[PDB]
Amino acid sequence: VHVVSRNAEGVIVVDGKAYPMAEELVATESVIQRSIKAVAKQIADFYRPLSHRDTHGGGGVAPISDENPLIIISVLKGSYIFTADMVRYLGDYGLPHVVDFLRVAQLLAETQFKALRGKHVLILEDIVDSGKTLRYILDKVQREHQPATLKVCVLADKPGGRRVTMQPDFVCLTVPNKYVIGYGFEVNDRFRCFRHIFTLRPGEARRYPAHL
Amino acid sequence: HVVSRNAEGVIVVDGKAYPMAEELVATESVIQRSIKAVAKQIADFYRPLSHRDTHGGGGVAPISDENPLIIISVLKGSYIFTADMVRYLGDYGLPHVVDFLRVASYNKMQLLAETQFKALRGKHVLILEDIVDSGKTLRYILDKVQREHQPATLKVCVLADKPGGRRVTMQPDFVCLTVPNKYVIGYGFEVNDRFRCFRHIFTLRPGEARRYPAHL
Ligand SMILES: O=c1[nH]cnc2c(CNC[C@@H](O)CP(=O)(O)O)c[nH]c12
Ligand SMILES: O=c1[nH]cnc2c(CNC[C@@H](O)CP(=O)(O)O)c[nH]c12
Repeated sequence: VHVVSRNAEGVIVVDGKAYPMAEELVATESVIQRSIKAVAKQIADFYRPLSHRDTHGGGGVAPISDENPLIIISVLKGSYIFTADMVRYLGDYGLPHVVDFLRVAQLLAETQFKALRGKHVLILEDIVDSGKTLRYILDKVQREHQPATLKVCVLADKPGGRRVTMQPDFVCLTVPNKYVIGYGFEVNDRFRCFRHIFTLRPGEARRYPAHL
Repeated sequence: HVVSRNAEGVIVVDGKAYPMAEELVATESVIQRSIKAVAKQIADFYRPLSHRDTHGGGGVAPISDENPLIIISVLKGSYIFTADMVRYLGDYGLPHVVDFLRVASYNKMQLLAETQFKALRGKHVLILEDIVDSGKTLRYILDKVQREHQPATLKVCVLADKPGGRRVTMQPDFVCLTVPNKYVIGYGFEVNDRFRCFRHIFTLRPGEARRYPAHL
């Protein structure tokens, strides 16, 4: 499954498509999807037994259900593709959940959910590298929403890039200590649509200097 | 896929019961086939075109990774459709970038979230939207993007067209699926954020629309 080779220009070819911007393949689509689905099962297994504030039936505590679902906050723009795939796997495993979005760059877009007090909240994020983005988001969500519990699921962990303490509760994949592209990962919004994750050729992070 | 009803008259797809569903509209395989077919049409239409060159600060240049097609996806309902469409657009080699805007009705329309792209003048812009029903949401978005960003061209691709719902003239350029004149759920379509994760699209039993009254 997946034919991985190099053409005469030394460029990586996966299933007949060339990736001239890539240094090495990190993970094929088949490996990525198997990893996400495996973590979806872990998430569903962990949350389905839990209970939290009942906002459907007038208190007090009730099981996670369609009436009181797990609250998922997805971080835009980086996590939208990962989130789309993950929620479908969570549905397959029967986890009741709802998704809202926050956008960070500075907070550019706020959540519209306003009843998260005493609720189980899960953040879906693309990658933990330095740890600074999640420290910022976790502090913000805890103080404004006062959730019962706050956990983080990342598609990717780059353990070698840490500047601050940040250990996600759920991790689908471990990536090399290199700039990654594909499956949501980008260079000025380019390359997010790839089905595979690759490392970027050095210096190519400046390929598109013009602001969109 | 196997689509049937159980002994309680409840629709079952691939062993999973959908008690909130009146009818199945489309299976995952039909939806994905339909999206990929539109991705080919979008790629074939835009691949040969050119627009403002912001990479070489020049005049005009072909759609490329240097000057990509600009896609504006309408949150929240379009995020799953968009995730799938962009991967199919990549399969067909269409250079593109995606930003997001969010809209809501109070009925009259209001912007909830603005796009962050600031150089769209003279660019080809494609709106990705979950559904065209009354047409009011897209008339509002198209009028706003046109006057504020001055794009070279402005087109719309919808996952679903509900033809009977029209109250203002609106025919998206690209349509993946046609749905019945009923409330649809699944594959991004929701009842108070429930049911978006379903891989299939269904019509909603009318009594289920106010099942989840509490604000999230
Ligand atoms: O490898 C990468 N490929 C593409 N984008 C990035 C980023 C930027 N976005 C995530 C960060 O903002 C998380 P943070 O570092 O704060 O934890 C870091 N690494 C990579
Ligand atoms: O069938 C449906 N299932 C779930 N949600 C909806 C909506 C709301 N969101 C889209 C509209 O806001 C577009 P508009 O009507 O203005 O074109 C309309 N139809 C359905």
